[PDB]
Amino acid sequence: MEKYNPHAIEAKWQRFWEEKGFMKAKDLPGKQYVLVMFPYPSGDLHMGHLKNYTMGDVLARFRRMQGYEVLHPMGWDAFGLPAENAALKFGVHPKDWTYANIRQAKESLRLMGILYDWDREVTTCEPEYYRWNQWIFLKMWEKGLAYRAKGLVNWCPKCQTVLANEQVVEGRCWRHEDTPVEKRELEQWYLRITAYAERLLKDLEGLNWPEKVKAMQRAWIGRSEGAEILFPVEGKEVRIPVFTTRPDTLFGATFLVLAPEHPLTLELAAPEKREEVLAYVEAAKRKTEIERQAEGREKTGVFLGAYALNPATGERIPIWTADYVLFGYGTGAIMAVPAHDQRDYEFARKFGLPIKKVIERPGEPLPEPLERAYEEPGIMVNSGPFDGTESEEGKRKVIAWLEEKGLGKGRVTYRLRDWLISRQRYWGTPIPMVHCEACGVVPVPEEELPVLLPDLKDVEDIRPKGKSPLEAHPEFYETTCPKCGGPAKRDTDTMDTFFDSSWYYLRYTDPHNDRLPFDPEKANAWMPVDQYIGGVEHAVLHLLYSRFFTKFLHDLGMVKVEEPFQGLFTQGMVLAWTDFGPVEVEGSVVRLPEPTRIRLEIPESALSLEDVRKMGAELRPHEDGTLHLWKPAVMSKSKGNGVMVGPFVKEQGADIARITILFAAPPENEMVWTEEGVQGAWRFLNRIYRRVAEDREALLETSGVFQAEALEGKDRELYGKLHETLKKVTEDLEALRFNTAIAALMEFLNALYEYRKDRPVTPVYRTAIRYYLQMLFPFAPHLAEELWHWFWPDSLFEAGWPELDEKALEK
Ligand SMILES: CC(C)C[C@H](N)C(=O)NS(=O)(=O)OC[C@H]1O[C@@H](n2cnc3c(N)ncnc32)[C@H](O)[C@@H]1O
Ligand SMILES: [Zn+2]
Ligand SMILES: [Zn+2]
Repeated sequence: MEKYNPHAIEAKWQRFWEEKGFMKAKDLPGKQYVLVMFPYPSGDLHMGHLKNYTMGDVLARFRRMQGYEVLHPMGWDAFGLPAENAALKFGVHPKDWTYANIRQAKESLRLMGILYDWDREVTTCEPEYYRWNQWIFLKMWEKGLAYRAKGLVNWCPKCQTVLANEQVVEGRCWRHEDTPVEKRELEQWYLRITAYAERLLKDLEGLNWPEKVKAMQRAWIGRSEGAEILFPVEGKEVRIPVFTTRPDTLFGATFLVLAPEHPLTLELAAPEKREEVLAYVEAAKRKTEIERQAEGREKTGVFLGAYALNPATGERIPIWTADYVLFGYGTGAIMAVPAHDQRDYEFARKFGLPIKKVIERPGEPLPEPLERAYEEPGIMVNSGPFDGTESEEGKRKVIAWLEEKGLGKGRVTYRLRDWLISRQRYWGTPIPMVHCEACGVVPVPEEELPVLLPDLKDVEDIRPKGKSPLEAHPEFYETTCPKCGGPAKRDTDTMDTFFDSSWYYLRYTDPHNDRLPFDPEKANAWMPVDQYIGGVEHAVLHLLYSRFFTKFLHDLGMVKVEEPFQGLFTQGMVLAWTDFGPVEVEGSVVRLPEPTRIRLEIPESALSLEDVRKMGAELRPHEDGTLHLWKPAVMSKSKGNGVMVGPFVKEQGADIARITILFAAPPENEMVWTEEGVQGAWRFLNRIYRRVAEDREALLETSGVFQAEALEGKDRELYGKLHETLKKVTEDLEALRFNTAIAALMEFLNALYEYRKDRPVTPVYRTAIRYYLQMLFPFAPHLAEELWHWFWPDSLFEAGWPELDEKALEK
């Protein structure tokens, strides 16, 4: 008897499904929008990417079989840093590189049996797409959400461009994890995402997202209870307003500090102090923003010779000016609480200012004298009627008290900063603005879009050296101001890649509209995404920016929903056993030579055998005569441990790869691609094929019609197991518990073998085989479709999803 052979059959069914267009989505839909994060065409796809994309295909096939109108699209996040950095590493032009990668990616996806509605394909680096990035940018400008500002920004020396706050990971560039980000002062473009901070925070509650992702966004937004407190100046009419997120420490404010540029610094300066103060103010203006915001420099300042009254204690406190207080932040003035702010502590210690504790540390009380500030929450003390109140709650109590007495007002702030979107790079969407010498910054008219990216052919030309490559192309920027008509200069910076990906899911609903980013009617019929699948690494990047874009577009009246992804599933990373290098073992201690330690990226030069076991590593004898340390590591190019689709599928097969991935572990967890896994997929698929082939002849001469109630013995038992399996598989699929759905099919397959030990091929058995192939389709579509055609005329896409028999479940 012949055995399962994936070789010719897979290509056959792949073409069949495409020609039939089973996965084509209607312009207007029950519907299911199954979306996976489109890739950066920066390289070849490996099984890691395929875990993400196979998961989407499984769900899309299942939903399509159930009769839902399914939208399952694919596209290319082809603009920005990912694509350009990769292309430039190999001295290749970004456009050539991108399209070659897209070609390869499409093949990798097709070879795995993944089906998309390719008629909705989008390529962000194309004018047909980015002209709408510009359209959206213009709307944000008009709505007060896009502005230009000068200030300190993050800068990656390797990328040679500024980066948004979300693109800085552990102080490192999101693309160059080995390069620390630097600070610079430049005038850039920002998207006022903070205007939506409260809604972004509040709307997380109804989302069917992993709690871990919600927590990351909440912490990134960082809402804080603060207050603006008023301090009366002795002998003067003015009451100095100060901003603080620690209103709970008010009774501990022993002095005030005004920014050198604050108007009151010179105005309140005593006559005999004016000279010294004026000298300090001028010296402060000579410093740069960076120098002023320095965090480890010496403490300097001058006593103005004026006093203020602490509104809570009614006590007199000195007023100083010091360059560590920034004029552009808050009110440009602060109340200093040395006992609970380390910077204030050091300033107070240096200039002999009072230090008063008002927040006591739970457990062991703070010592006297205080050697450093206590900045964590505690219990209020020496705070009048507030004594005994827990810090955080105390903030609210003090704010209410201040407002009631007219001594200040509550002020909520967010750690979240506005989104820096301009980049000094060539490969990206040109910002649709013009700079006129007379009018200032003027927007390009909507009807003039798109502002085409100049077609530069010299790669050395495109390479970023510090300024935007466009700054060297007058044929591009020299233009006329749309307002006055005189000579003007087009903006030379481009939009970051995340602008493109913040709404691509909406473009899929109307990929060819050349009058609007999309028609509200079409978008509203498909939105929101019912199930989004993608990596957690996007928690405060794409998964935050998108929510912002959608809320904005909703406010524009183009989108009914306010949340783009109703369901989100973050898939665990696929890992691969990776060789890190030789080691030497002596007793229970493993010595790691520098090269090996460096590749492992750990500070230990020595590990116990237990440490090796615990980190999931093992020592394997190597032909070089030494022991090497191997450990599963995230599958990626940089690691050189990628398992590419083309080669694997050629030597093994798509269903083998799909089962290996899907059965390895719960999808939310990480998994290690292994030979044992591959062999296990082979064993399972061979076992399915063998069961059907063994009974093929009898099955062909058997009818599938029978009366459930009339079944008895093993026949009745099989019918029950069949429906129990259908229930388990259906529910598991709906919850994306793909590994247990497969385990259920493996279990039922065992029941089929057991059944045949006692019973011949029967109508109920034929029906069990029919349902089995249907339930198998989402997972191993090629084999299921192949076996299905041995007995039936239509495709598995046309037979639908098996109907569950509730009664069969009883007892
Ligand atoms: C939605 C946009 C911002 C996504 C962006 N283009 C992007 O993240 N692209 S990507 O780097 O090509 O990744 C695409 C998805 O594949 C997932 N992925 C990569 N490597 C993986 C491994 N080793 N295991 C599992 N999943 C992997 C990545 O998380 C993205 O979801
Ligand atoms: Zn970088
Ligand atoms: Zn003008």
